[PDB]
Amino acid sequence: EAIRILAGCAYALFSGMRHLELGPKGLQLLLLQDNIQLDEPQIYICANAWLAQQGVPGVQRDMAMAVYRSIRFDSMSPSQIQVCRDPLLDSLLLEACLRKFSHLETKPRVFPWQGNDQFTVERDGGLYPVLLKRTSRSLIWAWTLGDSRLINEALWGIEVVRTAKGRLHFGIAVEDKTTQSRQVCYLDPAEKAFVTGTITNEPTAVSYRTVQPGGDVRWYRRLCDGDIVIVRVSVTTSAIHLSIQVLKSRSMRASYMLALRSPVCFPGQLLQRPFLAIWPFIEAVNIGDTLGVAELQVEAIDIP
Amino acid sequence: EAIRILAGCAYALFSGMRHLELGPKGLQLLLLQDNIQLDEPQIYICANAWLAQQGVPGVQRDMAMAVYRSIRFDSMSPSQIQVCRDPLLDSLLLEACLRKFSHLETKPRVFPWQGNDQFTVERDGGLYPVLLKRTSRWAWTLGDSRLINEALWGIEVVRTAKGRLHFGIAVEDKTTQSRQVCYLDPAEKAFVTGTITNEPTAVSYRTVQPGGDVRWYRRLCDGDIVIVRVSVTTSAIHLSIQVLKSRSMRASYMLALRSPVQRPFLAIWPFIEAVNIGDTLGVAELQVEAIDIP
Amino acid sequence: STGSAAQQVLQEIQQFNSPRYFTRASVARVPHSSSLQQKLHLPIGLFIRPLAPIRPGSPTVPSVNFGNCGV
Repeated sequence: EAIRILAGCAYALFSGMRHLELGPKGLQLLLLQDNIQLDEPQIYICANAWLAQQGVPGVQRDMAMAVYRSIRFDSMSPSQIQVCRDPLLDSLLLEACLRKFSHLETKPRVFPWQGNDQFTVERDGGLYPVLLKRTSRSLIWAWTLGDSRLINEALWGIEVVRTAKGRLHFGIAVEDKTTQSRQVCYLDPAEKAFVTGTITNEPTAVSYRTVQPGGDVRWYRRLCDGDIVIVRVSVTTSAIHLSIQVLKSRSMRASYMLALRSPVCFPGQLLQRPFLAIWPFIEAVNIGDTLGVAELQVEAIDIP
Repeated sequence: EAIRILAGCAYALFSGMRHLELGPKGLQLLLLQDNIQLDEPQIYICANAWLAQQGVPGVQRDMAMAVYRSIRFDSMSPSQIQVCRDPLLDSLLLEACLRKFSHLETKPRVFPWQGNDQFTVERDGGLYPVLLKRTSRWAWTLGDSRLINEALWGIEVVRTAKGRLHFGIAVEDKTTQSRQVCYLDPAEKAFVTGTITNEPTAVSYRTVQPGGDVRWYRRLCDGDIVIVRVSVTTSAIHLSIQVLKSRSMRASYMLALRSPVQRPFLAIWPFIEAVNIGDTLGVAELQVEAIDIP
Repeated sequence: STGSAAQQVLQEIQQFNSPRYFTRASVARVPHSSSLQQKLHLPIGLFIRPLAPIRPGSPTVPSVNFGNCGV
């Protein structure tokens, strides 16, 4: 139960070198989860330093074998496996191949910034999304989407490469009522509040915007070049919280909790923390923001 | 000088396990040659069969290490990677599959049958031509040239319906500055010389060349392996075309060197010709006629 | 670079050209600039044998006729 609730926040367990805060017999399941937001190189430098800071026979050999096996690195972009190519092991480095050529492979267990319609995923080469560029295959309002994962607490992050001073949106996506509205959440820097709407497939247009009371979304800055936006989601039995903080601004803590939820999910077995399996609601609207996986900072986030 | 010859005639050297008789220093510099007549799966199989009877402990592992490192592993299908990935040399399998991903594979120093609008060529993962099929987008195609003195090469007829296949070699004439070509016609029961151009559906100046004995009786069919022998001397070249396990299909002809020839070293493009649409000609470098070891 | 510009002219000029025994050129290529030719100091020229006797092993001249049109 510790690990699945931890798995929504990748962005925390590693952060500013806090994988070494954890202990043995627990970290191997953390790399075995399917909820981690990160592209692999930020994970693997933390797995290398986890096998550091003890001095790393007996248990230590297959401990390193089990950590790296649980590291998903044989689906990497292959240009980045020449980086940190070590002469220690290739029985579990195994392919870095094969599954790549003939396209049957393990689950990615990563996902975000998916691109469809007027959006494409710019891979680093193997499988992984690290960018979504606003493409023009053919400046109109639209949206995009992610996938499902049973979350209690998530801390998935954003980075900005170039923005033209704002003009972007955030939020989540939930399927909680009888016949499939797919209520979403639509934070803007323009209409001073939360203007949550609804989804009926059809990604090129959004429908049924609704201004919402209950935000603290004040507006010191204009979302300059190179910002990191932390999206925090807390799942309770009656509401879903979100947080859109900005990380080295001593400000900009936008917060809300959404409406009532009809279903609930309980894995149970001595905790009743609810799951909902939300989708993300990343959004880009201008030729501009390419977004994607942020870098994993230098010092700390809320772990001390 | 011995392994300059043996690299060119590696078609039959690696067919009847004749490389087994070669010594440790011998096959190391023979494998380092740029003129080997095989694909690297059969190179690896012949090398491992060689290591079985002499070698395969630290020195022995290093001797094996030198044998594998001269073999390029970057021209495989992924299926041939995953059937013989022995867990002792797999560091080589990574350095060669990464240059597969980055498309900077080393020069295969083999002959790929060049793709053109009438002879498609399809590969299995690597740079080696697996099969050569006649399509439409007499017609001929050249494989890449080698500087040779005694070379051997051949292909197996996977499928044919009218059996009109011409086998021969291409020689670059330098005395008259032409590209006249020589092959064999089973229909005329004699060797034929002409010339070739840049568009590969033309062979001009049809001319009979007598003086060679031809013994053929039936058309080429499925499952027939053909072996071509070239042997350049100071004034003429031996040209033999035969069919394996068939005494009734053999021919040889003495063509005079238009440019008489280092010890008779000359650049020769392998030659093939066909008409039938759908004829598949598998490029098989004589998969081993095994010496049954008692 | 250098051999690339060379191969893109040699592979199309000589193959469609009248053969070696029929015609003989001094230089295979031709200058453009006036001040360039003045500095080169070599004679650019050609020698034409129309009825050069054909040697064996060489392409015979065609005898193409237009036929009924005469054009």
